[PDB]
Parts: sequence; structure tokens; C-alpha cells
Amino acid sequence: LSPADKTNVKAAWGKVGAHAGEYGAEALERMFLSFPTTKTYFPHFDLSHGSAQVKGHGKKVADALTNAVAHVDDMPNALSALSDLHAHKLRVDPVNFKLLSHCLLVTLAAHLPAEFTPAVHASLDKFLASVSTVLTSKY
Amino acid sequence: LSPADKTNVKAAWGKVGAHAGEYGAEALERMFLSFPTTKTYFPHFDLSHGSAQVKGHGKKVADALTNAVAHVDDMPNALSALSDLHAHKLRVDPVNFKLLSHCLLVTLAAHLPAEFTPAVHASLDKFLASVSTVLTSKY
Amino acid sequence: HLTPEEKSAVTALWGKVNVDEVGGEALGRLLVVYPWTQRFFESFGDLSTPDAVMGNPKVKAHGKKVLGAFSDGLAHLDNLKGTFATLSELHCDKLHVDPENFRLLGNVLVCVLAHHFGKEFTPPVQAAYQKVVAGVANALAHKYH
Amino acid sequence: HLTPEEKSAVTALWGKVNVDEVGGEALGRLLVVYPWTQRFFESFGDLSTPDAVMGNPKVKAHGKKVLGAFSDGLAHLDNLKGTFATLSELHCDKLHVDPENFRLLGNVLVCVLAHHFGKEFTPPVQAAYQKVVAGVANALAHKYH
Ligand code: HEM
Ligand code: HEM
Ligand code: HEM
Ligand code: HEM
Repeated sequence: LSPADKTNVKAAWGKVGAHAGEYGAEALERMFLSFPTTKTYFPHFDLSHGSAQVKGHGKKVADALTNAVAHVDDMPNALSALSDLHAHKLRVDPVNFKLLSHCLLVTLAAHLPAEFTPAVHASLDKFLASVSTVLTSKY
Repeated sequence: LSPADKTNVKAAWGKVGAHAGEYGAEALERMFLSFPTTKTYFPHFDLSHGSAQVKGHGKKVADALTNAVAHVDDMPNALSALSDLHAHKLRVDPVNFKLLSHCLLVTLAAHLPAEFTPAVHASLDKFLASVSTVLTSKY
Repeated sequence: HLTPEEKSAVTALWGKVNVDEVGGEALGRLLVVYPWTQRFFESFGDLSTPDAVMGNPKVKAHGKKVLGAFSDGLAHLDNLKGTFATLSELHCDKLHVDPENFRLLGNVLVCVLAHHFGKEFTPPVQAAYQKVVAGVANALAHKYH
Repeated sequence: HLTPEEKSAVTALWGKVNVDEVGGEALGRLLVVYPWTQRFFESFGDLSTPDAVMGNPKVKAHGKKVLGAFSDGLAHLDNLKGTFATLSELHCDKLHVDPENFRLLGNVLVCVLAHHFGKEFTPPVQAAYQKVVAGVANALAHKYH
């Protein structure tokens, strides 16, 4: 993550603003539809369209991403509890993080045309990969 | 990584000793034989068995790995020039680093049976992945 | 394997795709986001900056070709393996392109479609297009199997 | 595809493989080195430490089964796709195992063979065994293609 990547990511996620929870819920819905194997991690969830459980989980994921943006230089320390969850208790396969990152990028592209330039796309991809490897670093 | 990973990697690579260049050359030979597509990065190289060019390149890679072990907590700064090389000039596909890491693990397993315990294997895998992602960081 | 409704949605969205810019945009974004792929395109001239990549007429001309190949695959969704036999030969035996790059380019194309179509690129449409791009990548990577 | 020299070398090395411990060692090392794979084996008991993993009778028995399946695939090198049809169905449509784990387990098995045979595991023999494990993983991941 170059400083240019950090500069690009902060502004792009700043223009996300109060739509973060909706974007996270939409990314979760996109991941569940495109990759149904990811649904096995949520057996207790109601995963239909418009689900309030999916809405709340999307808000949580979006808030975690906002915290990661605010703590980009200290992400491993800022995401220690989430890494503990996802690696020890959940032990999610790391390919699922790539799938969710792709769905987040698709949601951002479909909601922020002007912001989703190629350079911002590259920076967001690198930031999401860094978040994913932090969340899987406990393995 | 973890403190336990760092200790295991340090002990295992210390047990390599003066066979580092031979092990690097053998890992390069194994990579060229098992994955011939990696040979396209060395078109000016004599890549036959027993090649002195392969011997020298293996010595260089082994010395780089020794430096990375000596600087395990400052690997991104210690490997800045190598990452610059591999990412800007060479543009190596990242999959190739996984292939070379696997061949290094195979060489270590075939030469150090007592040292290659499952925990040491996991630590070496993590260390080689960290080295690979440092060397592909500039992308 | 796409259901008839997925096929109808995919062919309805593809009919409104600008065939002169979408492929070039996808190829340029692939080069920018995964710049090790630039190793396969040194004969395309300047690729130092994202602006130079997206302004490259060779990248635009090649992207047009790749989008045409994707359209050909879309017209033959049940014979993707036979549709991409010669392209698979070219990409594996001649160019030595790793098959993970095919998946990367397919996801970049999905992102480009989302960027261009906005809210009408619904999650079901995206799921159908993910099926399509996965099939195309699998057909192109067959010579490695 | 393996040349006759590669087939002879692979068969000669596999004839000396101890079928009671090699599969268990490979499965245990897969669990230790890629601990997310422990999610598929939560009914095997204690997997909290590497020693507990390598000392698990359930892991040993399942590794015996997996090594038997590998031997079955090795006895039919030209019909790997039909040899692994039911196992592919089980692993894909019933267990939902991501196909990258197949390649991971194959590489772990290659490492275990190198560990056991030392200098006997020459680079040509390793190249032949990499071909074999790649074929096995491809055959097992057919249901996803
Ligand atoms: C950027 C990627 C991700 C972020 C930021 C993220 C964030 C979070 C957060 C904030 C929570 C709630 C923690 C709490 O309430 O204490 C959570 C839980 C969870 N996550 Fe993720 N996550 C990510 C990726 C994934 C992926 C890819 C999967 C599976 C495919 C996954 C599966 C789960 C599950 C199953 C839970 C538990 C939910 C529940 O039990 O109610 N996560 N994650
Ligand atoms: C384990 C990770 C690796 C390490 C530690 C490593 C280390 C090195 C070193 C020390 C050099 C010599 C630089 C110098 O002369 O100062 C080098 C050069 C090079 N490496 Fe790597 N390397 C790694 C992985 C790879 C991979 C995976 C490839 C591609 C298959 C690759 C391709 C090259 C090439 C093409 C050169 C230039 C050779 C020449 O012109 O002399 N490296 N690497
Ligand atoms: C994933 C779907 C892809 C499709 C449908 C596709 C399609 C094509 C087509 C139609 C051509 C021109 C063939 C001709 O003119 O005879 C071509 C050539 C080429 N492709 Fe792709 N491509 C794909 C992926 C990739 C990727 C990911 C890379 C590199 C990372 C790549 C690298 C190249 C190169 C360098 C050429 C030039 C070959 C030459 O000039 O002889 N392709 N591809
Ligand atoms: C890569 C080559 C592999 C081979 C040849 C193989 C072989 C087998 C065999 C022979 C069985 C027993 C089937 C039966 O008794 O009917 C089995 C079951 C199973 N496999 Fe694998 N396996 C492979 C990879 C994997 C991987 C990588 C995982 C997980 C990460 C996995 C997870 C399982 C599980 C959980 C079962 C038990 C499920 C059941 O018996 O219903 N396998 N496999």
C-alpha cells in the first residue's frame, strides 16, 4: 500500500458516507447470489432479499471497513478482534475474502461512477486485499 | 507472522548453514523441471542440470532469504531493491512465487528431515509467503 | 449453466454494450490493477501511467478484439469449450498466460459492466454474468487441464 | 500426461510408500499448515495443536482413505476423470470444498514424499509427481468446471 493508494482509498470511502451500510448489505447480497457456497457460513441467517439480518451484517461490515480506512497504517492492530473471529472461530476460507472484495468493488462501481476511476479501482483492490490478509493473518 | 513462527524460521534457516546456495540452486532446478513456464523469465540463462548460472542464481536467492531471515521484522524495508526489481523490471506473475516457495519447501524437506516438523513446515510456509508478498508489494 | 431467465437478462444487457470502448476499458483496467499483466503487452508502447494505459490506441484495439471474443462466447454458451479452442491454444502454448489472469480479466469486465450500467446491473444479472465469465475462463484455460 | 520414464519412476517410488502413515501425515500437515481446512473436520476431535493433529486416530484413518484414493488414481492415469467422479461429487456438491485446497493437499503430499525419501526424491521424480497431483486435483474439481 503506497501513500498514493492510501490517499485514493480515504477520499473514495469518504464519498461513500452514510450509504456504507446499504452498500455493505448490497455487496453481501451480490456475494450470496453469485457465489452460493459462501452461504454455508451463515446457516442461522435469513438470507432472502431485503433481509434485516443481512442489512445489519452489512452495516457491521461497512463500519469495520470504515474503521480500517481510519486506521490504514495500523490495520493489523485495529482489526485484531475481527481477525481472531474470522480465523479461529469462523476459519473462513481465504478465497471467500476475494469474492467479497470483488462484490464490494462491483457495488462501488455501480453506485459511484465518477469516483470509480481506474486508479481508484486499483487502490480499492489493494486496500481490500490488505484488509483480507489482515483478517486471515491469524492462521 | 507470530513470535513462534519467527523463532521456528530462524532456527530452521540457521540449520541450513553453508548449504544455502546448493539448496537454492536445487530449488531453482526443481521449479524449472516441475513448472517449465517459469523458464520464460530466464531466456538468457543456461538452464541445464549442473549449470553454473543456475548455481550462482541459487546462491543469490539463498543469500536474499538469509537476509530476510535476519530482518524478519523489517522485511519490507530490507527487500525494497529486490521488490523493485521483481515488480517493476521483471513483472513476475505472483503465482511463480508460490511455485518457488513450494520447491524451496520440497528441497528443505528432502535435505533436513529432523528439522522439517509440521510446525516448522507451517512457519516456513508463512515466512515464504511473507517474502513473496513483499517482493510483489510494488504492484 | 444459465437458466433461460438469466440468459435473457444477459443478452438484453449485452445488446446495449458499447463494443468500441467496453473491451478497451476492461483491458486497460486489467493492466492498471494487475500491472504484472503488462509483461504480455510490451509491444503496445507507453504503459507507465493509468492515463497512458487508458489512452493507448493499441490497448483500445486489442480490447475491442477481446470483447468480440466474449460476444462470440456469449452467442455459443453451450459450446464454450469448442468456441475457445484456438484461443486456448494461443494463450497457453504460445503466450504462457497463467489461467488466474483469465478470472482476473473476467472480474474486471464484470466491474466495467457494473460501472457503465449502474443500478440496472442488478445482483441477479451480475450472478448470471459471473457464470458467463467463469465459463469463458474455464474454456480458455482448458489447454492447461 | 506422463512419459513412460515418469510413469516408471512414479510407480517405483510409490511401491515403497508406507500406506499406513503417509496419508495421515499429509492430512495432518494440511490441517496444521492451512488451519482453515480444520473447518471440514470438526467431527475428528481435538485439532488444537500440531501434536494433537498428528496424533489423531481419525485423521490417521482418513489419511489412509485419501492415500488409497491417490493409489486408485495412480493405477488409472489415463482415466482420472472417471476414477474420481463420485469423489468429485462428494467434495463439491456435498462438502463444498474450494478446489484450491485440492492443490494444497497435493503439494503437501509432494512435500511428505520428499521428507520421507530424501535424495531419492529427485527433481525429475518430483516433476512427475507434480504432474500426477495436478491431474488428481483437476479430476477432483471437475464438478466445479
Ligand atoms: C472485508 C471483509 C470482511 C469484513 C470487514 C468483515 C467484518 C465482519 C464483522 C464486523 C463481523 C461482526 C463481528 C461482531 O459482530 O462482533 C463479521 C462477522 C462474520 N463474518 Fe465477516 N467480514 C469480512 C469477510 C467475511 C467473509 C468473506 C465471510 C464468509 C464468506 C465472513 C463471514 C462472517 C460470519 C459468518 C460472521 C458471523 C456473523 C454472525 O454470527 O452473526 N466475513 N464480519
Ligand atoms: C523466493 C523468492 C525470490 C527471491 C528471494 C529472489 C531473489 C533474487 C535475487 C537475489 C536476484 C538477483 C538480483 C541481483 O542480482 O542483485 C533475483 C533475480 C531474478 N529473479 Fe528472483 N527471487 C525470488 C523469486 C523469483 C521468482 C519466483 C522468479 C520468476 C520465476 C524470479 C525471477 C528472477 C529473475 C528473472 C531475476 C533476474 C535474473 C538475472 O537477470 O540475473 N525470482 N532474484
Ligand atoms: C479472459 C478472457 C480473454 C479473452 C476472451 C481473450 C481474447 C483474445 C483475443 C481475441 C486475442 C486475439 C487473437 C487473434 O487476434 O488471433 C488475444 C490475444 C492476446 N491475449 Fe487474450 N484474451 C483473454 C485473456 C487474456 C489475458 C488475461 C491476457 C494477459 C494477462 C491475455 C494476453 C493476450 C495477448 C498478449 C495477446 C496477443 C497475442 C498476439 O498478438 O499474438 N489475454 N486474446
Ligand atoms: C486432493 C485430493 C483428495 C482426495 C484424493 C480425497 C479423498 C477422499 C476420500 C477417499 C474420502 C472418503 C470418501 C468415502 O469414504 O466415501 C474423502 C472424504 C472427505 N474429504 Fe477428501 N480428498 C481430497 C481432498 C480433500 C480436501 C482438500 C478436503 C478439505 C479441505 C477434503 C475433505 C474431505 C472430508 C471432510 C471428507 C469426509 C466427508 C464424508 O466422508 O462424507 N478432501 N476424501
